[PDB]
Amino acid sequence: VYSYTEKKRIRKDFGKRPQVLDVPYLLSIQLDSFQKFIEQDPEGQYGLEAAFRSVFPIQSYSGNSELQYVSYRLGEPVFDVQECQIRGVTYSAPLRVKLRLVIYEREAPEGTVKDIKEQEVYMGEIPLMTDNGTFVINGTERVIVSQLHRSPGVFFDSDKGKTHSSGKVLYNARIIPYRGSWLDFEFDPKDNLFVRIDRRRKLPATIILRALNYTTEQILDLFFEKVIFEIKLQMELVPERLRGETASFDIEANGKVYVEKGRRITARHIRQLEKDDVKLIEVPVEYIAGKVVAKDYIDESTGELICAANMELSLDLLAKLSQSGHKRIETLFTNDLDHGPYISETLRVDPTNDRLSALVEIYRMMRPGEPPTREAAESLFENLFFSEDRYDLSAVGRMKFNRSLLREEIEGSGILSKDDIIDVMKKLIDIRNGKGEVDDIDHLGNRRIRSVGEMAENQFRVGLVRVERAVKERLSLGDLDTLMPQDMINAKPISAAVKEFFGSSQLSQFMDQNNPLSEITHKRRISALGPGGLTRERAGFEVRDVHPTHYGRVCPIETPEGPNIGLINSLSVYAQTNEYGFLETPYRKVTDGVVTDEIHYLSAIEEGNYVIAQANSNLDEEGHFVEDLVTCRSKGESSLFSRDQVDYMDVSTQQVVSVGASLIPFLEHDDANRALMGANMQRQAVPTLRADKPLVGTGMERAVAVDSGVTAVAKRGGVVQYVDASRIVIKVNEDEMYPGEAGIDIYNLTKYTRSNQNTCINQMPCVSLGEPVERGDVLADGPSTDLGELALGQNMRVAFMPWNGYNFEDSILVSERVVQEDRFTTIHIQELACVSRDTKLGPEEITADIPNVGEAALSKLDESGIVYIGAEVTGGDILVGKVTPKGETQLTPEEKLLRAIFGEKASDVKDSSLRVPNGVSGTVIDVQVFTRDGVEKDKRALEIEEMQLKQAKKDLSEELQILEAGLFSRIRAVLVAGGVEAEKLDKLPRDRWLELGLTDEEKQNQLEQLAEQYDELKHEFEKKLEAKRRKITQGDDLAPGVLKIVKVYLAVKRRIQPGDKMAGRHGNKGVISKINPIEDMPYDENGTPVDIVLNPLGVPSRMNIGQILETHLGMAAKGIGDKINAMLKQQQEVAKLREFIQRAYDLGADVRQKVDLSTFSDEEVMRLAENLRKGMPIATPVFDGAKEAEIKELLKLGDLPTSGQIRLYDGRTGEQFERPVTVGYMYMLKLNHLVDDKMHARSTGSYSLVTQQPLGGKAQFGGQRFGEMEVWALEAYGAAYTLQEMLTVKSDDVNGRTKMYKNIVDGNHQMEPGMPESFNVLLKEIRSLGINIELED
Amino acid sequence: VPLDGGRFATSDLNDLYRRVINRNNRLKRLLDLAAPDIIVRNEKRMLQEAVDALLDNGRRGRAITGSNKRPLKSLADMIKGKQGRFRQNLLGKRVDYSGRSVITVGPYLRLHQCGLPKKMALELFKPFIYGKLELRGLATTIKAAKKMVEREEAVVWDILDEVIREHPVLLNRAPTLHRLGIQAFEPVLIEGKAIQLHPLVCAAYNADFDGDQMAVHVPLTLEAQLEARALMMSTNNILSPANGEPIIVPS
Amino acid sequence: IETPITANFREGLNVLQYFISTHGARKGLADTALKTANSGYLTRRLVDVAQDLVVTEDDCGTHEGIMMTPVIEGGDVKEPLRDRVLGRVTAEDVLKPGTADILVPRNTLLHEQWCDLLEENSVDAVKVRSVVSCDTDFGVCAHCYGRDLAR
Amino acid sequence: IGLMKAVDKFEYRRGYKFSTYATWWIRQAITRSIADQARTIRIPVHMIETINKLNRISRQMLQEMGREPTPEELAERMLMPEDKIRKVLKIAKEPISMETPIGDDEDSHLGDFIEDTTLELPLDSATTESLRAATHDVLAGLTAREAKVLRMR
Amino acid sequence: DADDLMLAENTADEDAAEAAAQRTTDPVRMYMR
Ligand SMILES: CCC[C@@H](C)[C@H]1CC[C@H]2[C@@H]3[C@H](O)C[C@@H]4C[C@H](O)CC[C@]4(C)[C@H]3C[C@H](O)[C@]12C
Ligand SMILES: CCC[C@@H](C)[C@H]1CC[C@H]2[C@@H]3[C@H](O)C[C@@H]4C[C@H](O)CC[C@]4(C)[C@H]3C[C@H](O)[C@]12C
Ligand SMILES: CCC[C@@H](C)[C@H]1CC[C@H]2[C@@H]3[C@H](O)C[C@@H]4C[C@H](O)CC[C@]4(C)[C@H]3C[C@H](O)[C@]12C
Ligand SMILES: [Mg+2]
Ligand SMILES: [Zn+2]
Repeated sequence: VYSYTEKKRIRKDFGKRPQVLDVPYLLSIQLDSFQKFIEQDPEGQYGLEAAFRSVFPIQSYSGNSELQYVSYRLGEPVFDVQECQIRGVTYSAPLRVKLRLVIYEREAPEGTVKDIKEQEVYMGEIPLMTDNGTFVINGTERVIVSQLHRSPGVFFDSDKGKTHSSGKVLYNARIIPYRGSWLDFEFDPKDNLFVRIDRRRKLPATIILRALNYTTEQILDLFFEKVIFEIKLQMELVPERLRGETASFDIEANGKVYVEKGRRITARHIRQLEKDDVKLIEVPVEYIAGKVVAKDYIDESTGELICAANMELSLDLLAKLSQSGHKRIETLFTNDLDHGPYISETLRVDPTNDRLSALVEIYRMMRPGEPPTREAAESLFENLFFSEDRYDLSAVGRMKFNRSLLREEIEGSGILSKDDIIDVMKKLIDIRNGKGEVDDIDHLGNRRIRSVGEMAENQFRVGLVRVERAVKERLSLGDLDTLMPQDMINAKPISAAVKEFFGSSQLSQFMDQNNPLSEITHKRRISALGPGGLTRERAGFEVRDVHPTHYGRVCPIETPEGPNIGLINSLSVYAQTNEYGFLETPYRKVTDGVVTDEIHYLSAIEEGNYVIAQANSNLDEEGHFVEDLVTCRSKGESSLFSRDQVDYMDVSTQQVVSVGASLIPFLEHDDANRALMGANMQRQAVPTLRADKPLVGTGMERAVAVDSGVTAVAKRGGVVQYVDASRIVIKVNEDEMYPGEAGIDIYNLTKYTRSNQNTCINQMPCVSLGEPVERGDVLADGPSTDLGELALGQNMRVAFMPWNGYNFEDSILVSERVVQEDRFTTIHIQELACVSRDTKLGPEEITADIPNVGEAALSKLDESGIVYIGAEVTGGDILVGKVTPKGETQLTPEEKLLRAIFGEKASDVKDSSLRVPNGVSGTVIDVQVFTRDGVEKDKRALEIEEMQLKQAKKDLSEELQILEAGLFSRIRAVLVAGGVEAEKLDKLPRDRWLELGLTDEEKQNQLEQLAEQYDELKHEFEKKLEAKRRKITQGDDLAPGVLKIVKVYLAVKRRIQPGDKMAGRHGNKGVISKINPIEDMPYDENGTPVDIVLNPLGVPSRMNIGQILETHLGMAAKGIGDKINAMLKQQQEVAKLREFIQRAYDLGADVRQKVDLSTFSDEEVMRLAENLRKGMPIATPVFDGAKEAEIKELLKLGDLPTSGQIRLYDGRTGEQFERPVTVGYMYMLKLNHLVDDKMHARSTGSYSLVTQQPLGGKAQFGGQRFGEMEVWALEAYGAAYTLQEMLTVKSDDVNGRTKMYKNIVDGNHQMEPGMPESFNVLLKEIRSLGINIELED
Repeated sequence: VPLDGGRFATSDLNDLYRRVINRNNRLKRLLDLAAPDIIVRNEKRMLQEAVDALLDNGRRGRAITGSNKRPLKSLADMIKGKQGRFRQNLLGKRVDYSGRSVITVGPYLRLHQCGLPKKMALELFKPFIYGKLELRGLATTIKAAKKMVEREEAVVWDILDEVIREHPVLLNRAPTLHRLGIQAFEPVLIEGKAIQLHPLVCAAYNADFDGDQMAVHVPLTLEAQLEARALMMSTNNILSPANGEPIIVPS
Repeated sequence: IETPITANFREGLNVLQYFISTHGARKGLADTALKTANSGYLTRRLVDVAQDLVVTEDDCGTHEGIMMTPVIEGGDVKEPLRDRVLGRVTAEDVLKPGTADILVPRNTLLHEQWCDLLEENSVDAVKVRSVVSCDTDFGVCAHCYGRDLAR
Repeated sequence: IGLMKAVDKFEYRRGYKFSTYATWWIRQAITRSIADQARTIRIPVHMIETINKLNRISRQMLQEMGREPTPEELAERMLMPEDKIRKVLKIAKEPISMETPIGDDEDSHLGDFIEDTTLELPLDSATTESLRAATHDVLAGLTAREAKVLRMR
Repeated sequence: DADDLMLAENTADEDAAEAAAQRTTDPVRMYMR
């Protein structure tokens, strides 16, 4: 069966490979994160609960009073989303938390409490997320993009000898907490271990061990093994240890023989020694001369330390120890190659001998220039780590920390302990000695995703700790009674962090609203920049590159090209975030032999230790792999594996690409550069007047369109009971009506609203009266959607041939009938505001009487001085008339004479009115006025308020009466049984439905409850109506000093013209060069012209031959459509129509799709055929597209040639072009780079203040920057005069430029160059120092 | 300087001068009270620090910051750097009588001429049109000429065509790598809003027609016009200056 | 990588081959950006060092110069004498290879005709005036430079 | 400075431990100095106190009522004509640094977008010169005595 | 802190003799001392 919205127009689907997992909800990261942020979590670990638990309760010094946290809630927002957008205010909810203050008494620190005071305190407003994933911050719609940051834990890296010519590699271990300090270890070229807290001055590592109260003997015990001796002078031999020996003495066991001197000990010698059970040997005294004593060995006779631990053991020391009775000694076992000595050398360099000295050195390191205090140093050390208030190793941090050190406890403390540091040091030593491997910093198993619901929590916690410190300081003094827990808290400290994060942050940016695709792809975007993340100045390479771990998680293609390329990525289609924030992707599990149907979401690190078969792998009808060997990707590489040793399989062929790159048909045939460009450009298409579905698509259009949120999707099934250009009323089915509901839903459509890019956001219904619907069906397709499918461009008939140099480099030649039919005409809505302020000389006024206006420009203004709604204005017309008082303005002599002669008075008021910008021409569609609370509300404002109140009352009344109709219908339905009245029921009036007599049964109770519900509706309606009248008729909170504002909205309609930029989906962009008459375009033998002519020379170099395949397949699809259209015009019975459509819907080699028309009623078949008369839509999945043979077969089904090339004639002369050319249908886009937004010219204008140069930008009417390279170019020529006039007269020669202007308007082209202003400013600035720079004559 | 509303904008030098003057006046006051030498020594150290910050901030110690928590710009900072008077404003600056727009093909042109939109040509040559209108008697004063060009009457376009007759314009593309990135052409007035560029010159500019833009400047003086005609014309530069080979080859 | 992409674009690439292609393309874009960054710095330094050189004389009268001969990297010749000598000024008489008489007297700008004459007589060494051996103070002379190359 | 003033005005008859007769002078001096040399556009002392009182009342009102205090409510709670409140709220705050990076595209500063509003347009200068020429032409078309009188007046 | 910054500035001098041959400078630390 097919969906009702989908059986109107079924898209023929190639794509042999079957589908097992449905595409998920695209923008789910945002919604899940923010839902977690604001949510009552019983075991507080998410969102606001976690922050409150972490901070509160706050204890004052000596514990006299305690401030406790109880609960929190969010009040309902005062303004809804639309009113926030109109009013230019944030959409947010106020946070109210129940605090409780308890005061203690002497002798009862925790016993009886003097008093407890509960109160709700309001601390800030938190912005709320809209149901699509956006925030309304100041009327504008923002998006907060996720962040990819290196996760906390412990990471072992090296420098692979880059900095050393010796080629040695210096390993280093770093510990990164979620918040705290970076305890960093490292090696030294001399194999001296070092530690650098917070990347400060380096210190020997062992210091910290002493700072943890460790003695030298304990250190050597931890990090080293030991050997022993007995006395004469017998040694207990361990065969394994002597892996390399014989340098001094081979062996002496049992006397006779075990091995000879000189020859190096081999494995056979060890085998013989272990077989013989060698446990005692004799060695020469000199052999021990090179060993190092392990522990302390004092002269027991005299109680004198002969040799401290870790000291070279010499023969004289041997004699002294023997005299002391030390018949046994411990020496640190260390073989140079494997068990190298590294801590011992650090001890040799150790400038400390006890805890106090180490603490003093640490104290000096952390805070220099301070006196080392015995009490302060220990406190600083114990506070740096080991404290819950200054150091947090998060749950993900702890998980990765334990996993890296190969432990079994996933959970643990967030604060470092001695065991952790010892284990990290031992791990680093193991890595250096040759066991283990270093970590990879680009592995997506080491990088984590932060999302808005976590960054907001972090900022809120920052504010909360600030307020906690403030309240602690406040409690430190006084601690009097009658101090409620509400005078110590001010909202502003907490609200500042939140509103700064949401308002001015790196990761919080205006949404892209070109089309649904741009919004969808902006919401699911990942950024490596932002706070806590690297910067473009020093980021790559080797982090901008694509890693093998991105497969299935981050898109390889879609990335911006420019300064930040590879630092901003796009989430793949099926990618999902782990519980800890790591991207994961789904794989269909494979049992012994069968490819089961249950998916497991595997992560980067977890994925390495399996072998995953490819998605494009043939499977039998039972589920077995057909091929004996299957190509699958192992740990890092891909190769052939036996059919019986695969344990996972890819879930789809589009699993690797993002949504933007999965909308390109024939992506396999496009070069990677061109695919990247094509995705980036496809994000920029401008919606046109009428939407046009792609004739060749990939099947991802409907998902993007529905999940984008631009459509109106039914929430429950029913029957369309009312349709209109502005609303849809659906009558729900009985099966989903709920007990006490009327069962009617109302969808109100968005009509001609402005987007962030100054485009049009218009929804229009695509249903009709009496049409059934089911939940999930689209009811009103928004901008750039067609019956529920994304439709960014138009299907143009294109030919690939040169044609006279009008498509020379990348230019496009467009027909004049593409402009007659308004196919690329777009509507742009722009806002203009006219703010009147109270100036020093008096207030400004908005009036229709303006000084020195000839009454020609005042026609469109109404009596109040504001343009009429619906008026058509052009550049220079006045929209709002304003006047500003001015000063005396002494009149020059001659002007005084002119006034005397003609007796004219002074205006006394300026003309600072709002007028349409030059070059624009549109119609006024909306005017809205904002006025301060204490003003008069000129007639126009009162009229606008009257109409707004009428609209509000009408909306509420229509709601109430439609719901009354539904309720009374349901009551009448219920009145069919249990005391049924049929003929007499309708006699009495409807108001008496509530007072109907019925048997003493539950049905009468139900009717009474419904009547009470209707009364509740009445009461709610009246209350809401009064509140809405109050809300409409009130003042406004404008800036300080502004009396009122008037905003005018112009709807401009832009037609395509030479200079506009067009593009396809394959990275083939161009600029229109000519609009050619219809009778000049090339035509075929049936007389049909060609819409667009493209240059074939563009295809070979840019190896994107997916456009040629798209053109062939579009030709085939339009041929099928033309055949259907011909059969439909000739009035042929439904039998042949059905037979042909069925024949066309089953082509190809074992395609997955199967549509059977025998189950379609004649009405359904005719509607389908009428929707297919412009071409049969075709779906070509990303890496599972249509084969060329299938394209040839589909061309052959129509009567077209299978070559894809026809014979064309020249319109100008009628002679046929030789060597036939390729014509077809290609999907063309109109990118948002319009020539009328880019043409800029300047003769003279306004100049900057401090430096008298022309202003910059098109908005300011600025000039062109003439840089240093252009100066070099003019010096390469001998153009000294051009250079001089560009340096002085044209830029900042204040009195030379007016002379030049006067000379030009006097017919004399000569300049007096003078000296620029910048040099004078430079002289004054150099002189403002002590220097004396002058201009000698 | 006052901004719109009750707000102001000020340079960082006002803060530094205020600090210097405050500390100097405080020291002068302090030397009359006969304070302990500790206080006067501290005051003199502070005065030295403030004068140091004024002359050059962030060179001896820590840079003094403002309310925005950014380091204040000093006198030295206003001279050095890529954003100083020596580089940002003295060797390259914004210019009058200039425009920019997107470029199209125009394959019908001759090697020495380009296509200039009528609107851009009207805006760039306004003083010339005023002079011509006054000279020919169509307008009485310069205000009448202004109103005539603002209404875009019929005579205005004939006057514009007369002004443009033999008046080169310099076309330039942003990455000016060699001297052939600026060339002088003769305008031909066209409809639309895109500049038509002769195909054979594209290689000199390294320009393609997939969205590129060009800037147009108009020489003013007689000397500048003659230099554009005799030195920078496009029919004078047909050989590369790096070698002798032509740079006007069909592409 | 040992195993190559065995498919063209007429045929399609599968997912792994396309992944490798992406590896290549990203690096290509980054390298382009870096090259554009470096080539501007080099030009800026080159202009700074040699900005004030100007032709400020017609002939310094010097009799010295460089000895131009074709460049040979072991085997074949990759730059004939015509490329290296066209448009320069001879510093000494170009005696015929037979040592008979002067073929090109002196101070004669070698245009195409003179180069053809030299090629016909098969001379492989000339003495051409050069900028690095100019006697002019504060600038260069027109004879020690050569010809414009653009006019 | 305040301590040096106290030490000169301190007597041991009262018995106040210096740390009680001195803190007052220190606080007074510091507060007055902050009120005299802390902002570029100097605000008198009494107006600084008024602003601080208004801020404290606004904080109390915000915490109590929950949403915000309006100028009418501020005037009611603060006993002012409701025009003084607006005037005090209209104080110019603190000037924006003219180097605040605002371009975000080429390290542009806020000071690059402020225009010189006192410059005379080049067309107005030409108009003035043309008017002078026209007056000179016309005034030569009447008897010399009339021209002299008109130029004299 | 300032001494570290001063030493770093001196080191960058070479990228010579004076720097090779070459308290806290904070006005507040000296006042405290
Ligand atoms: C039997 C089908 C019922 C349905 C067709 C009837 C019952 C109630 C009617 C609507 C309501 O009255 C409210 C509005 C009244 C306006 O005047 C016209 C529009 C408006 C939506 C009406 C259109 C339509 O007529 C409705 C939906
Ligand atoms: C990163 C760039 C910051 C810059 C864009 C932001 C930061 C602070 C903003 C200004 C201040 O609010 C003060 C004024 C307030 C007026 O109401 C509107 C103008 C005004 C100058 C503001 C415009 C702009 O919004 C500013 C400059
Ligand atoms: C994205 C960059 C924004 C920039 C183009 C916009 C945003 C805020 C604008 C400035 C502020 O409003 C403050 C002043 C207001 C005056 O009225 C005109 C000058 C003034 C500097 C404005 C010029 C410019 O328009 C600014 C810098
Ligand atoms: Mg280009
Ligand atoms: Zn010379």
